[PDB]
Amino acid sequence: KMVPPIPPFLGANHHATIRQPVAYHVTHSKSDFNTLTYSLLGGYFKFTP
Amino acid sequence: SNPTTFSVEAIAAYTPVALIRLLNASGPLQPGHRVDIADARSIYTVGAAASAARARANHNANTIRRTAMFAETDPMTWLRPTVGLRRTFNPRII
Amino acid sequence: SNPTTFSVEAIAAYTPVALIRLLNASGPLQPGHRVDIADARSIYTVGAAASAARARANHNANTIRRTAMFAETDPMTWLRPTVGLRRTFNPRII
Amino acid sequence: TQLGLGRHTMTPATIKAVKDTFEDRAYPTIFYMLEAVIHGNERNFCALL
Repeated sequence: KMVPPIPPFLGANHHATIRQPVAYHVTHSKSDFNTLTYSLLGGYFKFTP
Repeated sequence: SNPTTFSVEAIAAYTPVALIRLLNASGPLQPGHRVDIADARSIYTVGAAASAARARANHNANTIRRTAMFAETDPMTWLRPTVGLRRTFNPRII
Repeated sequence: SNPTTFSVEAIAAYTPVALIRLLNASGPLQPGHRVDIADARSIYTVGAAASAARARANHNANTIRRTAMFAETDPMTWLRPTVGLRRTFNPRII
Repeated sequence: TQLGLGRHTMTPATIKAVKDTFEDRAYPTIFYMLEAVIHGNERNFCALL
């Protein structure tokens, strides 16, 4: 109930692409259903230089 | 059915009680006689439930046999998973 | 079909399995005997599918044969384009 | 009010219906009898669907 069970044969959190803060964003934001989708897309932008 | 013989209430009365839709209680009573009674009450309902379950008797040419309702063994389960009915249909078979 | 003799489950069992709408499985078993078993499972499945494809048998007097589905050759295609039926109609021929 | 900012709220239709059925005084006793007899058994409920 407090830790998301993701098995180590399917990639762990600190090595995967989508991590815990995006999940915490999607489960604890109550704004709308359109601006939530656009905010989630605003999440998915690389931080490469 | 004989000899006890009929429930007139009285006290005994006779535990089956194989009548259908009896308006015998009201009916006359009229009223019950001068006996102490304790059961009376229990043996009446035990007989009444039997005289509805046995009063079913027919209507089974209209069923549509009862089933497992939920999911349970069904002692094989190794080549066919089990699912029961939700009894929402009309059992009449015509 | 004969002589093998009839699937009594057991694990032999007999590979087709040429029955229709069987209330044989559930049904009594009750349960399976003292054997080794693993398969069973596959031999039952390939037999059951074949005993439904054969259990079609009729209903092809109601077809309305299957068609080209999608757009594909149709070994000329040099005097006529090819377009298949998207099956949303009711095939019954009556 | 402070706790319930973005959390789930009930539509006014079900609020009106539920308030009417707690404020109904002509509620039949058949419902009380059936609720007292089947008494929260899944086998008893699903046999009387």
